[PDB]
Amino acid sequence: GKGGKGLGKGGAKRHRKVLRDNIQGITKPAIRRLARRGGVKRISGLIYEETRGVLKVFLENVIRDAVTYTEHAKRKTVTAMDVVYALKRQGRTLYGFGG
Amino acid sequence: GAKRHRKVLRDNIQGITKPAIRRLARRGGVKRISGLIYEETRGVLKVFLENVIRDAVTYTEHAKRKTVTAMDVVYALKRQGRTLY
Amino acid sequence: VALREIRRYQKSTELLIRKLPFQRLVREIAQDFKTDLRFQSSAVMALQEASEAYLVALFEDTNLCAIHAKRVTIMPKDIQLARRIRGERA
Amino acid sequence: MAKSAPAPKKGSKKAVTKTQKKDGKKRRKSRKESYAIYVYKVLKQVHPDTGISSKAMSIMNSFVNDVFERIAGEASRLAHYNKRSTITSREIQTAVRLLLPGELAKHAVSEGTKAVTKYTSAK
Amino acid sequence: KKDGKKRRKSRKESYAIYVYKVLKQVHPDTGISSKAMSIMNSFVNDVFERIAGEASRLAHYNKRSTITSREIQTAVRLLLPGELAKHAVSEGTKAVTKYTSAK
Amino acid sequence: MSGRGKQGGKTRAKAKTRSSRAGLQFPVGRVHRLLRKGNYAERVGAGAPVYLAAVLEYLTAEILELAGNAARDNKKTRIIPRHLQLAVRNDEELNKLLGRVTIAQGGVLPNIQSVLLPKKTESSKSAKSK
Amino acid sequence: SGRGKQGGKTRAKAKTRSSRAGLQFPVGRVHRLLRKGNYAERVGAGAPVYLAAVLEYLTAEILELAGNAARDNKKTRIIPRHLQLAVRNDEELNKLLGRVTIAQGGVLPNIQSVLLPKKTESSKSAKSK
DNA sequence: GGTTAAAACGCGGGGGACAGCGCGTACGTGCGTTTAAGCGGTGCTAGAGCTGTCTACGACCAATTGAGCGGCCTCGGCACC
DNA sequence: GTGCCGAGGCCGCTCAATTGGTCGTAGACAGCTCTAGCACCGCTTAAACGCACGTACGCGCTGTCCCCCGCGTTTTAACCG
Repeated sequence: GKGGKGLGKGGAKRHRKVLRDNIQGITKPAIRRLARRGGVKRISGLIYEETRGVLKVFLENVIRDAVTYTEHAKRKTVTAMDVVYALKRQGRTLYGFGG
Repeated sequence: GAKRHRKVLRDNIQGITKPAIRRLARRGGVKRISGLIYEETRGVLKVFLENVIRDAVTYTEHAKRKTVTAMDVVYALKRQGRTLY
Repeated sequence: VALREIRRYQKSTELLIRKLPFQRLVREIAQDFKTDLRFQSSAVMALQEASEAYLVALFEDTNLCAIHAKRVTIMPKDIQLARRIRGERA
Repeated sequence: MAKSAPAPKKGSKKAVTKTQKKDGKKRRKSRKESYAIYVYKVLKQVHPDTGISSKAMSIMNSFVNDVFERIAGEASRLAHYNKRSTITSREIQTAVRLLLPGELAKHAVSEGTKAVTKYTSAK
Repeated sequence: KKDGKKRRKSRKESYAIYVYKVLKQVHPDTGISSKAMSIMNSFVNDVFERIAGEASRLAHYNKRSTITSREIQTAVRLLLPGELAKHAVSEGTKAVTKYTSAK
Repeated sequence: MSGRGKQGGKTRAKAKTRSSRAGLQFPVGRVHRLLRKGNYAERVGAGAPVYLAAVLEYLTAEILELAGNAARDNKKTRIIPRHLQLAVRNDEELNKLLGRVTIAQGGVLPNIQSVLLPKKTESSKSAKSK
Repeated sequence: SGRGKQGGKTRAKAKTRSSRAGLQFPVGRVHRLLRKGNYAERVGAGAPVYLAAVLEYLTAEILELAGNAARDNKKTRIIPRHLQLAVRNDEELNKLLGRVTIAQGGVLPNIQSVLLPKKTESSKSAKSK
């Protein structure tokens, strides 16, 4: 058939759910593990929100670079190549996932 | 006692002092006032003068004049509605 | 106990955050920029490893921030100093 | 492909239905010339991904017309005060400094001076 | 031709007059110092290198040899923040439209 | 130039308008005609409409812009009259210029006075209940 | 009226690509620098015109901010002190010029609450905080 | 001879150890969702032809801008009522 | 005797001013790409087809700062290199 941004089938062959406050996915065991990987014995309760907020700030910046890189080629799918190009600009570089 | 003898550079805005506010208050039908009015009135008056002179200087500057005539003040006052006869 | 698990995470390499909640989180951010965005499976996992090590470095610095102030715990004050002194936040 | 004449073509619209194929044009409407085709141009330069409804365009149509009355009206008063018969960028620049606020006037003068310069310098 | 003093004609990869011309247009009556011209000239060179440096990466990754406004549009968004890029694209887009309509 | 002969090729702009000469978008010619139509002066200068259009174009740009920003915060891609009012009241400079202007078909800033919220845990004076 | 492909009215720089679209900044130098510098093996004519406008906007704003800062300093001439003040004042300019040092510039008068009288207090008055 | 730091040890707070409580986890299952494929269909990105408007190259000359100079207005500072 | 009010005054800020060679904008006629038409398979699209991972509920141990509480820290002073 045809499709623009997506979801061309409609009817009863597709299903999407509203995602609004999924930032809370990083929970107490997940947050403490990264803290444990940092070698800290004790982490306060108030930084759980801050760590999630910091991750949101970190993710929002890298997503802008990745989306703009992907939108340059007009490709719907964000490939791993565009991510590492975004990572290089921000200094935080990851080796792998393409080369 | 209490005494000062310096004329300029320190008593320009504060020249209204206490009695003049009371003098204007009586013409405004005010029986009594609080001491806090003596500070706003300097600010309130200054805002009024600054708005008028901003237009008045603009009229004077545009007319290539170094002197602000009486008619220049009328032009600035007319725009804000405070027309002068 | 808290330092007992320090050895586990510093001896074994593994992802420390839930997979799909990270995928859901990046999806909800991406949808606001552009709706119906398509994410590759490798791309979301690649961002996770960078994101995890980003906080590990942050959690490493905040540990040394605490010991500077005669402290062991890391607090919101510690995270403010590390981000600002690094130029990330200010 | 025709050669027109000046005499009988004033308001040349339909009066009696002597038409073929297409019907006769209705009587001409009083031209309410608007900045709608120009305001939309500026809108797509700052926010290319945003639309605009006609109700807000009617506001902008009335806004510019009313604003133009104020700035030109003040400039008209300025000319009489100076005993000046002509109006140019100089009087309007001062009128902008009067009607418009502080920072708003400076930006208008800055862009206005640049726009005026490009017209005079170029042929 | 070259027998007269000529050896001192070189370099001039700078924006001294262009910044000066923009300075007068933006601010009618103001002065600039020869010291301040040095910072501005080097700042523009780094800015030119930054945007063109990114534009090199976009061209190489997309198998595109030419450089167009679209790739530079990506560079402006990637380099400048949201508020800065918003005014930057409007000035850049208006430059292309008027240039094409002028001859 | 004399002799009433054909001058030749048009070096001066033919397709480009007077606004295109200055790079503006608003019609300077209409503003030039409006000044004479409005009887604002006996004669009008050449730079009078050019400056007026640039000021109007900049005012149009700033207002649309601010309105567009408010539209994004309201999740609507069409600028409604309410979006303009929010920007007008938010910006002090726009508020001063458009203090007495009324925007038709909606537009109101959600201003709530601090008095309207008692926020004393509904605990009265010297006792929690009345 | 017959002039072949192109007429002979003018054959030497009848208007320049710069100022053809009302652009002050040079476009030939940018076009030359885009190809002299090995950014890409080919260059398009739309690249320099867009880049010239971008450079002009960045130059204009900082000069306007520095000019206003110079006015607050009661000096008409622009000094790198004002340029440093303008960049540091706005967070938008801080992000771009993060690791950049300006010669003969300065530093914003920032003081914490624990570096002044009283134990830890920041009340002060106007013209501060 | 005056300025900061530096010895001595003020001094009332801030943190770890002393203790609970409440979650968040993350293994068994089934149903379609989304990412990769499988091969076109016209649309864009780079191949040259012709002779021309523009940038790079090149020339001199009076004027044009930025150094500095000399009087002034502003600033920190010591000493009496 | 104190802190902040001042006065005289010290070099540069902004204006001009006459002479050498630096830079920019007008002018020609030689190759080359600018930008314009056309090709056929390759990269991205939609709609099916399968496959384990992911959500909701389980039993468990894990931690933060409440109180009371020391002695080593770095300021506050008036006097030497």
